[PDB]
Amino acid sequence: DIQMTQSPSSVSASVGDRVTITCRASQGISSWLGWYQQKPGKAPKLLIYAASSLQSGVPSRFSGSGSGTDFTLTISSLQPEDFATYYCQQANSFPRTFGQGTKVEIK
Amino acid sequence: EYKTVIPSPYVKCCGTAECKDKSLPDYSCKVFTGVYPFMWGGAYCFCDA
Amino acid sequence: NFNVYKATRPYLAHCPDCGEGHSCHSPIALERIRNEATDGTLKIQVSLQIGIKTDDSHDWTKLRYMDSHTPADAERAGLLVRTSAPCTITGTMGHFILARCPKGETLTVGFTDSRKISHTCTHPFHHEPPVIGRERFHSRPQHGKELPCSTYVQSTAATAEEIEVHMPPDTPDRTLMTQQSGNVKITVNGQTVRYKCNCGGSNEGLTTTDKVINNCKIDQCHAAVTNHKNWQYNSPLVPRNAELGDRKGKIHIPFPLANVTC
Amino acid sequence: QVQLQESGPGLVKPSQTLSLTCTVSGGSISSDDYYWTWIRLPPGKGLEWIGYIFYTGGTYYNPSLKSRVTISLDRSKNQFSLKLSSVTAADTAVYFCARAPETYCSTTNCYKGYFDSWGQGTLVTVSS
Amino acid sequence: PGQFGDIQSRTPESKDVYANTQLVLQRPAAGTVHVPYSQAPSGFKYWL
Repeated sequence: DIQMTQSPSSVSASVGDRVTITCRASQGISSWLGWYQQKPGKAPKLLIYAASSLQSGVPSRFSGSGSGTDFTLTISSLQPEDFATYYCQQANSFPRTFGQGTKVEIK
Repeated sequence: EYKTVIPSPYVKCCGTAECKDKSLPDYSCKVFTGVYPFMWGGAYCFCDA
Repeated sequence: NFNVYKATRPYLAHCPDCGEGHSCHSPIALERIRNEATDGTLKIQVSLQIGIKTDDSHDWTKLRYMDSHTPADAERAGLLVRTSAPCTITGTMGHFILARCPKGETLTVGFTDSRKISHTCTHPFHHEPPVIGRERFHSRPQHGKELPCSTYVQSTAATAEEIEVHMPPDTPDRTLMTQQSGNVKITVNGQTVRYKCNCGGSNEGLTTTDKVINNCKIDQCHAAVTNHKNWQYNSPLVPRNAELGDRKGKIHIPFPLANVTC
Repeated sequence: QVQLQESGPGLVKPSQTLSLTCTVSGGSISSDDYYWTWIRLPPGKGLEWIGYIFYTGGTYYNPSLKSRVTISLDRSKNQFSLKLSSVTAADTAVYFCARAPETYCSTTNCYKGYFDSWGQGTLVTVSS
Repeated sequence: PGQFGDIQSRTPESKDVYANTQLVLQRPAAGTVHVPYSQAPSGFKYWL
């Protein structure tokens, strides 16, 4: 099975700052990685697909990057509604698993 | 009277085979190309040439 | 004795005429026919084994044959041989049949399966027994003369003629793969399988459990079964598993010749 | 638009059967272009994928839990349900039912392999 | 190749055999596994 990890485990930043989270996989997954945002009391919601493109209807402030084994999630400017939990997930070879996640809090 | 002995054929896919000489009476060897054998469950080897 | 048959298995082979004028792959197939005796007795070789059950116990009323990936049992009462008119069966052991039959130009064999299905295979042949003496006759007379002659003996003793057994090759089977909406699935049913696909990634391995391949369509993969524990005769109708064969054992041919009078 | 809502009590006794029925709203499981998945999140742990099922009945599972987990189909009720036998005290967690599409893509860019729709979930209590 | 004396030996217990029959291998048919050949029939049977 493909082993996944995220960094950092926690995010603390003020309004308007840039937040970057990296996802590392133990096996090559090429372009198969996504990003999910989880609100308190709700299920994670996918916002980034194909590891570079952003979901339709999502504000343009969200973006993704990385290739091969390390992938980086980039948000242009932090907003009050962006303080949630974020995960990564691969889609290359079965079984498909999830990352450990990261919690974002107001600095 | 006499008897003839024929051992099983050797099928090699995606490659070329060869044979050596022997001292047995009336010995013969030959190599053919372009074969695509079948069995009861489907084709034998993946290569089509 | 039947101890020599403990580790062997039946097999499938090609037959030129399936009964309707087309070719088929059949569980009963013909090898060479020997007609060396001067009295007109024939010796036949087949691909099934007579007298032995699936657990290697002796039983005169049973025969075993090869189904898809597994042997099974059947009854002897359905075995028949004919060359135009029907023949008469005189003795059986393992792969071999001894019979007497009228003159003709064809030869057919058949039997009845475990699900009420019949099978047959036919070959061309020329049968004409030789003539002994200065007269041609059709049946045995009551008053006559005696002349030297030859025959086959109903004996199961060890003989000096032997045939060999080797390891089987890999067996392809298409039905293992299944298609489900964009990906290909593999079913095993408790065996070793060997697969190779030419799609992106060049995945190859040797699995024993179910697997799934992502974005790799059918018409691009292959499957076979590769873990075997029994030995098989090296028929000229089946391909060799390796460049140099690995000999494991041998079994003997019964029913030798002797001198008699007729 | 398809949305997922579930049914079934989140209270079960140990070593008994835990069942979670996830009902489809604004859709049908008769579709042949989607999977159906079950996922759990243990306390202090991320999302654990259990496997998936296909509308005909094709199944594949996670190796760890395959000895117990068994999925089924209910087309008339438009539901898919999970059954987990031999539950343990360590099985207390939050579950989610999710969906994903599958198709033959190329050029390494596609929506395939990502969960697009999610349920509401339940807080399963495995206690005497 | 087809008359009396194609196979010769010095005694029924000897191991040396001389043979002068014709044997040529031919091309296999499409879709089948087999070993076809061509050979002159036995001369001892003809004499009888």
